[PDB]
Amino acid sequence: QLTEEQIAEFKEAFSLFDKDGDGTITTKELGTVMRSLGQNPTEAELQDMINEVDADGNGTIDFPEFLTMMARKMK
Amino acid sequence: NLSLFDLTTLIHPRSAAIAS
Ligand SMILES: [Ca+2]
Ligand SMILES: [Ca+2]
Repeated sequence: QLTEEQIAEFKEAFSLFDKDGDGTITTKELGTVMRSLGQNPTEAELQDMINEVDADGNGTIDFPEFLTMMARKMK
Repeated sequence: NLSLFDLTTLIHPRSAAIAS
């Protein structure tokens, strides 16, 4: 029951991570967001966060993977 | 210990509300 309004919200959230707009979230971009929240993750911790949702194993998160993750939390 | 979903709820609460 994923609506177009929800996909638009999730795409906006994705864009907040995807700092350079290239369609993928990297550990560098994730680290930038975490440090702006006062967090202090290691590269290994960032790679762990990506791995949990990196469906195709290429080491970065694209929007299909991000949407899949948000849809799973909905159910 | 925070997941990508956890960080999304921090930086995009509307996405958060939809999930909950
Ligand atoms: Ca990017
Ligand atoms: Ca991937």
